[PDB]
Amino acid sequence: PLMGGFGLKHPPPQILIKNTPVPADPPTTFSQAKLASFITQYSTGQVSVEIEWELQKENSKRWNPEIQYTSNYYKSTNVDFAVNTDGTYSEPRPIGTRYLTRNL
Amino acid sequence: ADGVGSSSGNWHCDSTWLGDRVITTSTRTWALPTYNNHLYKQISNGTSGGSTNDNTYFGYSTPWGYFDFNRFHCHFSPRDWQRLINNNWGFRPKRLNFKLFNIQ
Repeated sequence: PLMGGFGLKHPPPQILIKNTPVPADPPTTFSQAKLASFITQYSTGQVSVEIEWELQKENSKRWNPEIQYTSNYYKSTNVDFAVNTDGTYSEPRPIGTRYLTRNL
Repeated sequence: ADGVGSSSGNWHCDSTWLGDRVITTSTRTWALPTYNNHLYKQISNGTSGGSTNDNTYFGYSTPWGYFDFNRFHCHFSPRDWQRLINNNWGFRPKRLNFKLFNIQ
């Protein structure tokens, strides 16, 4: 994929969900038209998704130290990747996956 | 068997990171001179000289030499040190193994 990712021919199947419509009271005399009056309704719940991953361990004889992703050592008004005073979560910067090195 | 023309061992420097065990091997080349012309000697320092009372000592200097591997960087490459200190809370030695070989 050009955005980056894992191109799949059979990707994870998309999951669709809907509230089953519940009609408001129909008239007492039959009518051909479909029922246009419904009960205002919504649902809530809990969802869980668990992905197993396969890792390729880094095996390298490089002598000197790598470059690692490290949080800022210096003080700050609030922790990065954590809530602020108002409870708003925030992610301060995009984090790529390439800090290790290999030989080309 | 061994002789003047067959080497006594092989060079080993490597680090085996296996689960909770890391096994670090190392090898160096050394030269051991003749100290004191094969003599033990009394050595001392008194306060009768320029030395002060805190700096006095009495002891012996032997012809023997000794191996000291007691520093960490003897056993760890800066990259093997980075894998250790970044990814683990605690570490302690378990056992060691020691070899002299290829004596000229």
